[PDB]
Amino acid sequence: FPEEVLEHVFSFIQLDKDRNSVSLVCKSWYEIERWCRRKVFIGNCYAVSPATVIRRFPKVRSVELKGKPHFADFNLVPDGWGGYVYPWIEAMSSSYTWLEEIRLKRMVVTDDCLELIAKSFKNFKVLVLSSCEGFSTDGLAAIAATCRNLKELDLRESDVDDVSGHWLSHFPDTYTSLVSLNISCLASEVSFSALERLVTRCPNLKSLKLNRAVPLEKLATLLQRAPQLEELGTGGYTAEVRPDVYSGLSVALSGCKELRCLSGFWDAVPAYLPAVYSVCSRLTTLNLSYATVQSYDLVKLLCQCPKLQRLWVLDYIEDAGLEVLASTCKDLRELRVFPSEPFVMEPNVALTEQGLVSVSMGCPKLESVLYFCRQMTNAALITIARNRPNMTRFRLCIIEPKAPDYLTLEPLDIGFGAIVEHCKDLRRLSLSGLLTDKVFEYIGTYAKKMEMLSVAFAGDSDLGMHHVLSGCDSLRKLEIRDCPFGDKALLANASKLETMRSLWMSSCSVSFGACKLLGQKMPKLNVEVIDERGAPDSRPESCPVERVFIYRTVAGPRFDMPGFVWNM
Amino acid sequence: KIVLKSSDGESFEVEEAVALESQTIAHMVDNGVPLPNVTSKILAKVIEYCKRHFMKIDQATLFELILAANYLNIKNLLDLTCQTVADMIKGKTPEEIRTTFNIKNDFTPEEEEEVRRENQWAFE
Amino acid sequence: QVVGWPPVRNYRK
Ligand SMILES: O=P(O)(O)O[C@H]1[C@H](OP(=O)(O)O)[C@@H](OP(=O)(O)O)[C@H](OP(=O)(O)O)[C@@H](OP(=O)(O)O)[C@H]1OP(=O)(O)O
Ligand SMILES: O=C(O)Cc1c[nH]c2ccccc12
Repeated sequence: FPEEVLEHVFSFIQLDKDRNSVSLVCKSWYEIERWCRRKVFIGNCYAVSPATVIRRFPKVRSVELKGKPHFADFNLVPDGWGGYVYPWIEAMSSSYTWLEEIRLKRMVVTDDCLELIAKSFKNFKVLVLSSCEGFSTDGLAAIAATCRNLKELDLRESDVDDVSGHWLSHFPDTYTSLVSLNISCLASEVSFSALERLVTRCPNLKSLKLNRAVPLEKLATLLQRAPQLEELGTGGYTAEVRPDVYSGLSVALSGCKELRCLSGFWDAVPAYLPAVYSVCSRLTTLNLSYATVQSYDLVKLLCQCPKLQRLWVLDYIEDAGLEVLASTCKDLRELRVFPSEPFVMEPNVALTEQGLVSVSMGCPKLESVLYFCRQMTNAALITIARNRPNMTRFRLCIIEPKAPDYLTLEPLDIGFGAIVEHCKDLRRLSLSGLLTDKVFEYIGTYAKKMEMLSVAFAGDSDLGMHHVLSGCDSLRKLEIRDCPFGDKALLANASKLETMRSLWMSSCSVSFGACKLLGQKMPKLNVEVIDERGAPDSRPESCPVERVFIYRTVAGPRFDMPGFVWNM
Repeated sequence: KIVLKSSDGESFEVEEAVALESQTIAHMVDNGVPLPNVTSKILAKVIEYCKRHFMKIDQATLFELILAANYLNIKNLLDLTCQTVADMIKGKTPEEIRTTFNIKNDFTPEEEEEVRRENQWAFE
Repeated sequence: QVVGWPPVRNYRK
């Protein structure tokens, strides 16, 4: 075919995996594909250099980059480790001049990055900073002032330096293009007058997730200005209980006919929750993670949500609330039950294994679970696995490390074995409770589609990790803390590591000597020892490192390691 | 109102609005509009399409059809034919692709290893 | 007590 014809065929091919196969059919396709590829997804920012991406794919309009590993969320990655996006922005600034979208996760993003984005990318439309840190409201002010075509500013779970809420006032009066605004992580109060005018002049606004600083008494005002909203994150959800205030909120929310997703609810007062009831016949997503209201209050809401597909809730729901959920929400796909008091040992709520069993039995489309509880049985896990062979993500956190089945006192090996045995398309698993090498044997035998596994306080010996690396065909990320896994399984399965995004091991048994030898053996891996005790050389080769992070890369050793990171 | 002549020298008579679906004919637009790069078989098929405005055709016929849509600059036809070809690409390995399209791999093993590693490690 | 356990983003109080 003529090159224009082939470029046009490829315009209908947008999945990364398909673009990649295309680039490998012949030399001609390689060149044509690279020159009209529209988006790149870089799941590990250090797996490749900016120059390499920009040279290969010159016409990119959308970039997604991910930095720090998942365990950074749990304070296991010391500050300064890395993840700086500036070199990427700098490199793109002179090349990707038609650039439209930047989506970043766990990166360090500075005001200099944000200023360079504003001034470099005239067509800039989408900024998502997901669990990012290193910038302030001043950087946001630069985006607001300058990005005249901006459609999405989404700051989900980011840590922002809250210098001043004045940044939002920088959107000029001629700006009208906003579609999605998520400021839920911002501690500083924006000018409410500026927010009200912004919402009023942006008729394509579909998603508005506010910060806690917008008080419940002002919510109706904004909702009246945005009746087309599909997603709403409330601000503060507390006020003096008054008839006129409740009625105003009720009327405003009932005028929002397209609302499918509701979240926020900080400081929620039970007296004001019924105001959302009109909305909850059509709701598909409800996030009640921050509402500390009790089971019965949650049930009255949930009874009104027959179309619910995704629920995030505190363990205040309790077993009785989950039993009601199981009866009501037949389209439920995803349930996340978060701990109300994660740092207390004795239970503060009646949420046990029984709630998860109830939903597994009652919700035929339930395929994603994240569940925090204090007790579990093998019988429960076996019932779950048998009821829900369609499960694709199963994340179970028993609060006390190494807690056995509370009825039999046995490890939870057979229970998690049943999950991997019965749930053939399980892509994600996290384990907890008392676990021996046997569970890892089951995982290696049965979990052939598992891509991500998270493990803590589990196993007996290197045989455990060996079973996983040897048997888990689809494995992409393995992240382990505080397990008796060490040199033997790691080096015995070194080649497996070239088939994965990364392996994280902290507080395990891996010696500095094994890290050095692995680095020697596998020059296309970056084997990073992350250790705050000073030079690993200053200790015997046999001494375990605090952490090791290993990832395949085409770029070679990183140029930005802090003093406490060493590449082998 | 317009006569189109195929590369086989056979005349087709079509309503003006049908002929003007092709930007190439549009620009040329009368003893006949000669179309030296379009066969009668494939001009027949193109006309069917333009009159109606079907893909249950074989591989060769399909490839003659995209070339004609491109040459005649009929955008909606080009879209449909290109989507159909893309759909023969989606989900396939490079080996399955060049089997379907009869393309020879012209990479050295070393060239192809470098590209595959980069694709999977950096871009997926 | 254990660092980063349970695996949540909550402040300790
Ligand atoms: O495909 P990956 O690069 O391995 O990303 C996964 C994936 O998120 P993406 O939507 O970015 O692909 C998970 O989502 P699902 O495929 O299960 O829908 C997400 O899980 P969450 O639902 O909790 O957002 C998880 O994020 P996390 O590890 O923070 O749980 C994240 O992995 P990363 O940690 O590598 O971003
Ligand atoms: O998946 C989660 O977030 C919770 C969880 C359960 N077991 C875990 C082991 C290590 C890290 C996190 C988890």
